[PDB]
Amino acid sequence: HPVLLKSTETGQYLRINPDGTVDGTRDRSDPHIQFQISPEG
Amino acid sequence: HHHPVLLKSTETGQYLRINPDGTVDGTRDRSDPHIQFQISPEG
Amino acid sequence: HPVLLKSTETGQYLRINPDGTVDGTRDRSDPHIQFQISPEG
Repeated sequence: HPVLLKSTETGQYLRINPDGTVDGTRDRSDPHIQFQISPEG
Repeated sequence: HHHPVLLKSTETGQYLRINPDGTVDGTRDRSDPHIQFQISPEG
Repeated sequence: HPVLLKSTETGQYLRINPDGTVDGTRDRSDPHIQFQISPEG
């Protein structure tokens, strides 16, 4: 059950591209915007 | 009622920011509206 | 309470580097992949 990280002011989702670059996109269906958040411990 | 959150680097103290042009960087300006995030389930 | 933000599609963790740049990495040992999540208010 992944989560999305959305900029509240711009509507953009955080994306990590395969090449390691990070940017924003408004395509909610892009699988590269899905995250798992877990404790470091 | 909304519940915006901030995402802060433990190493550098910088908050994640998405800029209108789609670029992503970090800032220590806690008042920058661009550092506010909504986290929600994809489902 | 530090957390990791991992892309499900590529296995990369979000990172803010010493110089402030944001990228993805699979280096689990880099302390730069640790984040704190807090309420804006």
